[PDB]
Amino acid sequence: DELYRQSLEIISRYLREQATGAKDTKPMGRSGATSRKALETLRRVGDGVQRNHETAFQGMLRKLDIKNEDDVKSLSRVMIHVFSDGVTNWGRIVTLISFGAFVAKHLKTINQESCIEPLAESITDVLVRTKRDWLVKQRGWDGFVEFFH
Amino acid sequence: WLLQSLLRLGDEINAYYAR
Ligand SMILES: [Zn+2]
Ligand SMILES: [Zn+2]
Repeated sequence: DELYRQSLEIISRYLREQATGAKDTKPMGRSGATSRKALETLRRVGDGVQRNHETAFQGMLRKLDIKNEDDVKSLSRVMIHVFSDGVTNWGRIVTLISFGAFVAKHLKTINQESCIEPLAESITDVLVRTKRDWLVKQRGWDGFVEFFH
Repeated sequence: WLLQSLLRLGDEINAYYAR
């Protein structure tokens, strides 16, 4: 599963670097160049989504009220609820990833940094499991970079 | 109806870049 590996690599690095400010220097791996451009597209579009919709996102975060490990469960089920809908497009996908980064920042502030990687895997698992066909047809993360050129 | 607010926001963002 190369799509899953690449998706996790992109989403995990974005969430961690958004939460800590630290960039991960380790090599990518297979299809490394496309992942680096996806991540650059993600910083550009995703940082913007977070800035331009901080009020809405914070109200959403407030609803989830995340103060402990068990609260962290609710986050994946929101992901499942969306991706279980039949509609698929890159705007939904980048928006859910961006909300993941917003919640990752929170988790760091609440001394739950160890929860960020599981959060990233849950996002990746749901995205790839539920939308594999659609993603494949866009040429995976190459379509993402080209859609947001 | 949080779910529906996120979907709605994502569809907005999709429309903007599809133009
Ligand atoms: Zn916007
Ligand atoms: Zn945890």
